[PDB]
Amino acid sequence: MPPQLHNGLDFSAKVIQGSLDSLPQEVRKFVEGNAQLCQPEYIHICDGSEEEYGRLLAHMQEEGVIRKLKKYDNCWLALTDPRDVARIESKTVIITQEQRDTVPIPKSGQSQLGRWMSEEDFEKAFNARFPGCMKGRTMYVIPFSMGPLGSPLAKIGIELTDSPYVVASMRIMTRMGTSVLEALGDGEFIKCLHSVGCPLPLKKPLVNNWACNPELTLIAHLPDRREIISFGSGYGGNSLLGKKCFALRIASRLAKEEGWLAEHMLILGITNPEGKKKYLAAAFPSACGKTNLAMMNPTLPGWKVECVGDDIAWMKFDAQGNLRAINPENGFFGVAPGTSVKTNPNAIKTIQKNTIFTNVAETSDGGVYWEGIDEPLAPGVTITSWKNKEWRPQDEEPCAHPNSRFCTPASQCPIIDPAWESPEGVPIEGIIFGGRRPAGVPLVYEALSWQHGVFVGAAMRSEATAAAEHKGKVIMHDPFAMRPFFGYNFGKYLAHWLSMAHRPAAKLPKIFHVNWFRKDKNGKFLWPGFGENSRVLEWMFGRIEGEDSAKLTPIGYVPKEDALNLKGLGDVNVEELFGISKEFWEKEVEEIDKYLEDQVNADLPYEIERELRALKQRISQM
Ligand SMILES: [Mn+2]
Ligand code: NA
Repeated sequence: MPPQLHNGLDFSAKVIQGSLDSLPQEVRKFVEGNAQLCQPEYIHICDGSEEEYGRLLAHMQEEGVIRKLKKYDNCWLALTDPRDVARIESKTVIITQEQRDTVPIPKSGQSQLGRWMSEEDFEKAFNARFPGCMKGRTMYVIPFSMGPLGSPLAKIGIELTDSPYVVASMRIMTRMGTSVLEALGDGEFIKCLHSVGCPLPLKKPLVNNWACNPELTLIAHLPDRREIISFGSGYGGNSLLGKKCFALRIASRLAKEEGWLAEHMLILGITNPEGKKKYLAAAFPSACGKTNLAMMNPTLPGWKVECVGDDIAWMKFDAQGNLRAINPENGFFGVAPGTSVKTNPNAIKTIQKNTIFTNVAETSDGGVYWEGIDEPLAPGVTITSWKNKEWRPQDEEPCAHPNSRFCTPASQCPIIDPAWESPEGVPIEGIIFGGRRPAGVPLVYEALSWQHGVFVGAAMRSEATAAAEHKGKVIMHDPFAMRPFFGYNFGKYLAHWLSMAHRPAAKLPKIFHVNWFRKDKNGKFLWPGFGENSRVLEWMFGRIEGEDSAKLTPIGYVPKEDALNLKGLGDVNVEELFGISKEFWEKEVEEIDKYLEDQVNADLPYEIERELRALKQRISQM
């Protein structure tokens, strides 16, 4: 197709699967233009077949890139370079003409709400990375669909990558292959480009057979151009470009433009003993219990929880005013450590087959191991750590990396919701905010209004986790659990959320805030959690139904005395678990005030400032 005076623009002869001729016009140009830049040795157009999948895994195996886990059905283990183990927020940038479209201008001068880079600066960064980056490697072309095919809310992308690990994982986490290209036709697609940044011959040493370029790692988003461009990292959040990059950052901006929402929320369906089912969404920060909640095993008899998704929601008010949500993903990319029969039995049943593990320990009989797995091993069974060394319980360091993962098909979840792929989405009746707060924040409260509910989201704070580069357990702001993921100005995001109240016939969800992670004076968890969280969901259910089970406090509604079912617990310290201290909350509100003044400033909606003033006043009166 392409004109040329010589022979170095048409890449037809380097195609090892599929055809550039069979590709839609704009797809061909996208692939070929980037082939000209990156200079791959081969181009593989992914078809999404099981044959393609097994053969690629086998190839990675023979190359030492992955290992087969012999104990399980079609399960695999990758060990990364220790420099490439999580998201890096400081190297995650969005490109816009004006900085203020991307982040509010902070009064202090350092934004905690995203990272902006000028188009001039990015072009320099791009030219210093991508030319020739795929030399000696295969460029895989991944046609992928976010959302279930046929969904009005579904969006398709093309990811170019030089990483087989990215291909395999994208097969799990998205709908990918030939049928997606057929669905696309001559339509629009998000342009996604990824490279590990290690052209052959290697100029730097390879660590644990894991190609990466930590020094040059850059995860860039160009909303105007509809492009995502990621360099130097193979880790999930950095490399699986449909997930955080498209489904959150790109899509949140599109959402604001088009009147819907793209959120860091799980979706679950809960059924009560009276035969009633409601769908709930929940925004918790990374590694703060979303996956546990999404596929929870309720301890309360007659209650059932079913899973729609554990990470991302795309939501839109329909003509009927119902807030309808879909899961854009096709799998779960869940945190491994802490996963056990005790904490998450439904996950355990999911990850036994067709699952890729990254940075977990391996047992000598070909099984997986991590901190908190709560399964003893037979005598004689030994452990190889994520660092490919022999590991024993007394080794000081963990057998698995704290941010190690499973990447597993959603269809395999034993309690996957019957409607998890329904084109119309599911109706959300309650939205839950929450994070890790060791002190001051009660087990559960309910917002006083939509506007107060938006403030509660905006005010969210949670302990730092291992999901990114932030060390320790320092309590950080994480509004709407979206801090690492805003595709545009957080102030405008708040305004967008607030605008939902004025939408025709809108049936606004009840908004709650939970704290599973409150500790007492000597650092013990006040709440058993996991399956016991069904007791809090029960109370939320009744509140949505309009049950008179609430008591007014300065921070919102809490359960009345004896309103929460605590049967089979009994020892629970309800005094301090539900306690609200004037002193803590005076401190809390002043901290929120200063944060919003600094970080949001001229872009802070009046309604949010008003809620802040109201809360300060309610506290001053207690
Ligand atoms: Mn997440
Ligand atoms: Na490896």
